[PDB]
Amino acid sequence: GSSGSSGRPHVVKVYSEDGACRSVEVAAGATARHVCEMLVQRAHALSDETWGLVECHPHLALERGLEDHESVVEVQAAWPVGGDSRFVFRKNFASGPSSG
Repeated sequence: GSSGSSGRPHVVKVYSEDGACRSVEVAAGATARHVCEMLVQRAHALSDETWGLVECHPHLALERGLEDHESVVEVQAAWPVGGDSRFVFRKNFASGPSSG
């Protein structure tokens, strides 16, 4: 519970199932949705599916999904040091169908 500094941008490295990693220039503010939007597309941007971000733990072999309101940074700052945690972009990853 101690945050008070903002200067350089936050280069979030989001990896895709395929493997290709796509980074995006964001700053303390962009949520897990801002990335989805950017990644998906910027120009025009109709809407496309909801999509989202999924934090992967390349150490504990874990996979946690975050919402849109969720802050990739805030969530990224949560990740421990002893774990090169990262984000993943997927539209299919949960338990139980919903379709909305």
